[PDB]
Amino acid sequence: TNMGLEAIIRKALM
Amino acid sequence: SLTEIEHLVQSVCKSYRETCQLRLEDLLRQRSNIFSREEVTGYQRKSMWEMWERCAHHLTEAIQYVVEFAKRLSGFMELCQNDQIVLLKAGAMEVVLVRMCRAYNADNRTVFFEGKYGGMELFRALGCSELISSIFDFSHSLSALHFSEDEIALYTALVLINAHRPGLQEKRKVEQLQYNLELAFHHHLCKTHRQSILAKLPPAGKLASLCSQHVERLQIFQHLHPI
Ligand SMILES: CC(C)(C)Cc1cc(-c2onc([C@@H](CCC(=O)O)CC(=O)Nc3ccc(Cl)cc3Cl)c2C2CC2)no1
Repeated sequence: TNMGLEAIIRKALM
Repeated sequence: SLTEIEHLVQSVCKSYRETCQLRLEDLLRQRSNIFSREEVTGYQRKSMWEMWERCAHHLTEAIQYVVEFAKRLSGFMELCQNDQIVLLKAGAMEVVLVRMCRAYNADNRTVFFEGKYGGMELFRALGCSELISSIFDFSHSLSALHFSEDEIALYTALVLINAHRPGLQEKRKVEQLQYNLELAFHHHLCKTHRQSILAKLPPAGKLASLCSQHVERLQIFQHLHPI
């Protein structure tokens, strides 16, 4: 897991 | 039954083509357009920060195209938000490493970077020669297997749609989507007599993890550096 990718991925799903 | 599998193949390949970032013919045609020794020296003269910023911007962009890829895969938007995130978190960077091999020229050992092709030496300012060399060897190994577009499209779908990812809520919903993709890919590989290519793939996990670590490191320390 990685928070930095989590952030990028959360943004892109919206 | 065959026509549905062939329809799913074409569906995954369509989803891939629309989200590929660059067309393959564009990357292949631009192979002649190569950075001069001067343009190489320009990149080598940049700050470690400025060169990592650019590369992290391209990694981030690349991960956003994989999210667009996943969004267009049938059944993926039906999944709950948690599962979508768990799959993309665990899969996205390895789909980027795999997508990168298209922009690698095995003839001269050069990669497409910001409008022209250059070698490992284009990245001296990252101070990460071992990491650079490994991503080059990886791209070289996939290039040498001549992965078609269809193969990349189906394989990268299976990197993403994996029911073994710790933290999934609807495991059974993911297995149904994974199995359908395995059927489809299996039929494609049999038709093409390419059954054996997945035995010959170099491992990608460690490299993807490092690339994710470096991207995070630059998000964490942005305030220690200029905008
Ligand atoms: C510094 C690292 C470790 C190579 C990470 C990295 C990749 C990118 C990086 O730049 N352009 C790219 C894209 C083009 C993006 C655009 O302009 O739309 C081309 C590519 O695939 N290059 C490529 C293919 C194979 C290798 Cl071995 C190296 C490269 Cl640079 C990338 C990849 C993230 C997608 N930037 O930083």
